[PDB]
Amino acid sequence: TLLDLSATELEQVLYFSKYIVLDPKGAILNGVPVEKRQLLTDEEYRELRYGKQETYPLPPGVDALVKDGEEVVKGQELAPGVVSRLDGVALYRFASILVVKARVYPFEDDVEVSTGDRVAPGDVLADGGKVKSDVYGRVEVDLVRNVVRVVESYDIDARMGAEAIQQLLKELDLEALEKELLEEMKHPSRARRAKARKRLEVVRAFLDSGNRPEWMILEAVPVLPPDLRPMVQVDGGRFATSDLNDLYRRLINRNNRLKKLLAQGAPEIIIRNEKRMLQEAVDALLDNGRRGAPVTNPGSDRPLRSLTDILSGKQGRFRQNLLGK
Amino acid sequence: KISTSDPVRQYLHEIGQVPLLTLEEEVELARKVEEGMEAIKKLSEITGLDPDLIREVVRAKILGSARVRHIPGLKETLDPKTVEEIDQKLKSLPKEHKRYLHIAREGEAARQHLIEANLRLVVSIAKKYTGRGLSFLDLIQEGNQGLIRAVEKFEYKRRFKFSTYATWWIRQAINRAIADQARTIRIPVHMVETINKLSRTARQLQQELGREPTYEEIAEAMGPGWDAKRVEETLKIAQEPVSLETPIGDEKDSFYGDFIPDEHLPSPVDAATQSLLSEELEKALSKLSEREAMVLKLRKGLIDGEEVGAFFGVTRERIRQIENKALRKLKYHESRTRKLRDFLD
Repeated sequence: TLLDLSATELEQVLYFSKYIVLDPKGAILNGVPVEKRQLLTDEEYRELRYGKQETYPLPPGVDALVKDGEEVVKGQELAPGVVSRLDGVALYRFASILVVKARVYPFEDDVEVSTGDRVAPGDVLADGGKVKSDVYGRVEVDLVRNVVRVVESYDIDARMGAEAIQQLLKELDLEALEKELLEEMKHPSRARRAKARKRLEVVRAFLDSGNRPEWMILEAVPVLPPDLRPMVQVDGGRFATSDLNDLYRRLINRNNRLKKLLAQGAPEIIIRNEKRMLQEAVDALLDNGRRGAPVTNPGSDRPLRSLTDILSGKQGRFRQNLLGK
Repeated sequence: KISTSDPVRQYLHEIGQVPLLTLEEEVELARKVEEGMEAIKKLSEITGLDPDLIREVVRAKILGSARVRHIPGLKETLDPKTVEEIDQKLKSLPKEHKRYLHIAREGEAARQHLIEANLRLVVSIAKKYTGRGLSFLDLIQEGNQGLIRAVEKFEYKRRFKFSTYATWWIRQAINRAIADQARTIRIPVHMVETINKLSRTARQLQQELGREPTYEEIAEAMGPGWDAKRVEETLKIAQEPVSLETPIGDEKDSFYGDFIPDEHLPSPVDAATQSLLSEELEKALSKLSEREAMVLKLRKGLIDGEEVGAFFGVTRERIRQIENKALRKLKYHESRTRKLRDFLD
């Protein structure tokens, strides 16, 4: 409601999985300009940062009609058996061939720009000011074939998860959206004006009296007291503990495994995979069941109790559910 | 939607798009990885900088901007001013040493690439250590930390491929997680492989008797030092906790926690006890000679407390003297005005 994002599905889209919303700016196109607040898929996103990449086979024993650096021809058969997509150069280990969308800037004198630097048209690449890069994108200084290829992705803030929303949430000057809505409110027709009342309500209270909205995103999870989540000696050797402790472990373990995954090195499929798990866990202790239901282990396919629902059970609709001293 | 399928779709999509060509593709990445290592070490040599900083400064430029250094690791490395200053020194390295960062940058590039391509291998592996007490996703990911461990020690010089190598480094990581995390009360990897053998041994025993083995039979079957006292205990520690909050009696609305009494907290009866006890234990303490009464009162009542070391300067003959004479005068008058007689607790 506050952040104008499709209230329901636009969030679960970026929130729990990877559909990245372009946060500040992203110069390279999709066909159109930078989608200030719009969301894109990892497939098209992938198309946005490396550039374009399509590798293809060779029957046991055939030779390619193109050389090592001969720019692949837009719409050309690289080798007998395959038909490669448009912008590229042709590469090949002794089976398949590989296409690349960034243009080759052959250098013979040493390349001093380093792999990774953000580049804009002009940024030195190699052989002094002789080899200048004319397109926007990252740098890939290959030295087998002495060359400097410049990928076309300019820095596009594609981000997903509570990270993305935390940003968006800090950047809003509610007083702007207040005035902006006050006028969207009274002037246009009832369709877009109505939904604006609803959106002006939340923003009004945030500002009115009380606290500011950046806090809705959690980065520090409060832990309930211990004596309130006992560990006790039952009978014989049996120990009984508050369900909460099994959720807390989850969180703690995932949070830790996360850190260790960041430091060890970071294949990003693996970091998001866990950042998700982590999120789910952060939910679990708070409120279980609004999404997926946690179960310790076979014996009780019984939702582990959770803070949220402990409080509720207190005063909620049932005959007096758990009401009475 | 359902968190297993989109991740599976996620990396299975990537192994499909990037299956690693048997020999060649792994050969290149692997050798590139090792040249990164050497590069980094020779970099540390010429820069006087540690390898932890080279691995991380080269990781920053290849894997992520300020963003990744600031949030993951709090703040001891200014990502900009610090990382770019590091990059500086690397540039200065003439044609000669510069070649090593250029190599290091790919060294890692190649690294991540191989880890991506084999995420399939993990899931296929992880798939079988399913019902151990760990979440499919949790299992998959510690197995993942296992494949990374593998990438660090894989020596391509030794012709064998990363497949058979990742299998072992992965199964180890997984098994360790399962043991170390699966339970509420932590239990070391020995009690774990210990208890698993008990249950294993059990199943085999039931195959014969049609009698759930008496602990006598489990001791035997297990081996050298197994006795009843051992199996019984292990079967107790293996007994995981009971959920403090279970549906009790008729399932209606009955939580288990209401039934458990309190044991530190002094029920009113106790508050009354220690009231009189201290009130009148304090009356006796003041009316007595402080010399050996306070000695035994504070060396037994204040902090924990030794006869000779109990009295200040005066030896043991005056300790025993006043201790035993004051203690009895105190007890025999307390005998007259029976206040303490009714054994307080």
